[PDB]
Amino acid sequence: REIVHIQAGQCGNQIGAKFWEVISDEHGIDPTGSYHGDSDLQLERINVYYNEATGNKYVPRAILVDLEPGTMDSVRSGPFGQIFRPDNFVFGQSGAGNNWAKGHYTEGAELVDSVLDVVRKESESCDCLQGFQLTHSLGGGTGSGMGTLLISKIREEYPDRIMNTFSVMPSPKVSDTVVEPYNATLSVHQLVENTDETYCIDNEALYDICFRTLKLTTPTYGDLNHLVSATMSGVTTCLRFPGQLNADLRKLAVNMVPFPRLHFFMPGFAPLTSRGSQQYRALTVPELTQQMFDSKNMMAACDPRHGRYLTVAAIFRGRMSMKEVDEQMLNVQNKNSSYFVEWIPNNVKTAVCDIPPRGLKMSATFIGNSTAIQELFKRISEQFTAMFRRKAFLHWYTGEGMDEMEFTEAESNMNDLVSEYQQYQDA
Amino acid sequence: EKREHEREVIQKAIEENNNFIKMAKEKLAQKMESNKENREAHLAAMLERLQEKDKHAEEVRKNKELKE
Ligand SMILES: Nc1nc2c(ncn2[C@@H]2O[C@H](COP(=O)(O)OP(=O)(O)O)[C@@H](O)[C@H]2O)c(=O)[nH]1
Ligand SMILES: COc1ccc2c(c1)NC(=O)CN2c1nc(Cl)nc2ccc(F)cc12
Ligand SMILES: [Mg+2]
Repeated sequence: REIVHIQAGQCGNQIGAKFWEVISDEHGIDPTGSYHGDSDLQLERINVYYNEATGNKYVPRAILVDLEPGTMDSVRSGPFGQIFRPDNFVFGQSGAGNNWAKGHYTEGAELVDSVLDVVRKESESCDCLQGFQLTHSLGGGTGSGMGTLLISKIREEYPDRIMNTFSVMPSPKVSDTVVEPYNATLSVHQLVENTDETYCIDNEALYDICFRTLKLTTPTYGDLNHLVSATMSGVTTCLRFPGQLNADLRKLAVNMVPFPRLHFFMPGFAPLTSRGSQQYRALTVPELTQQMFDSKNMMAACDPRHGRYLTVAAIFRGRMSMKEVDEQMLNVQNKNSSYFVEWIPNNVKTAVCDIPPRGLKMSATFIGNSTAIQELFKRISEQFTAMFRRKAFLHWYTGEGMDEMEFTEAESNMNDLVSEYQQYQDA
Repeated sequence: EKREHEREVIQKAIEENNNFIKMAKEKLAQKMESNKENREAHLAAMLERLQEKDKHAEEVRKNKELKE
């Protein structure tokens, strides 16, 4: 069951690149593609993410896409840059100028077919293709506008494969330009329709976690992206490693998504760590469990106590008692049973994998489908209409073909989405 | 339907980039043409009266020949 990875634009390629570093280290694959690991657990499911090349080398099933040659050249120059199959670098030259319209309708249109061709070559190699996972941000133009255009086209060619994204939410605390709320509202409309699973990586939550909890006074994208690679390794654990679960994207979607549009997950991680500095006490299973449910460990700036958990998946990494995991997990439910819906019995599921991630002896990754994610979609809807009620900055988009109407629809679909999350917070 | 829309938006951005080069090109030619006529019309007015001055210097000299 192969997965096809796609990373698009400045942000999607920078986090895209860290993911492949991180998990290439966990599977003992080095920057040349040669395996040098200890456990067989590292290669039993290597094919989910890697293609096996002649000479028994491993090549990520990764398609790298940008409207600009900038970041993508930095990937090729990066530590694992040589691991990526070079034919899979697809890129224009004009850039997308942080403009959703250029990504989706003008500039991205030129380039999308060439991306769809590399996607096709990869899919055909595939034995049983589960689907796709995309890394992008919603606040610029390539990953946001072109990214969702790809997602639309992939779903037309492969209507019955799973579509998974890692979508970075914009935030005034980490913002390139003032049109990010416009770009993200337009994308969120796309995502509600055309993905099975999206992980809401909020840059607001990454920022606070960097500032308040890691005490980083002035956090770079590299600090934010350390958090993003930790969560990304986490949520993909039960797909890359052998365990009792041995999950795939579809079973994941079936059990997490009770209603098709409510497929926006809050990720969470524990222990929160800051790059380089390693602390030396491992956590106790009770600590992982309290921290991982802690709002301070959520990667989407939502208060879980303001919503109800529709469903929950939790993944524990390291040598530890599955008895104490069972006990610590049963205890946080029955302590805070108010915050889980009664009408999906037994909606918290847990898995364990022996291999911990690099640097830590024990770790807990949290995947929550909480109705409190509406707080995110409200935050962005507020910034959206704060400008749109004055039609501010709109010309950047009417200049590339778009109509005011298209904004009213996207705005409207998102307010609908927030109403839908609100319906089940009372049910 | 979505692709029908996707090509209508890029057709609009072209339509409008074009209508804008058009109306500029035309606004220019209109201005450059109304300007040659105006400036000429003015230089013509100046001469017509500088020459009506020459006709009056004929009439004046032809009067002193009605002296002799
Ligand atoms: N967490 C994180 N966010 C990023 C990074 N780079 C860009 N962003 C966010 O993405 C938005 C800009 O979109 P970007 O991907 O750079 O534009 P694009 O190249 O056209 O896709 C901004 O709001 C940033 O906050 C990164 O490395 N890490
Ligand atoms: C809430 O009920 C379920 C939630 C999630 C899942 C599931 C049932 N059953 C399945 O087969 C797929 N699966 C999971 N999928 C993936 Cl990719 N990672 C996981 C990590 C931890 C975990 F506890 C479950 C999963
Ligand atoms: Mg940028």
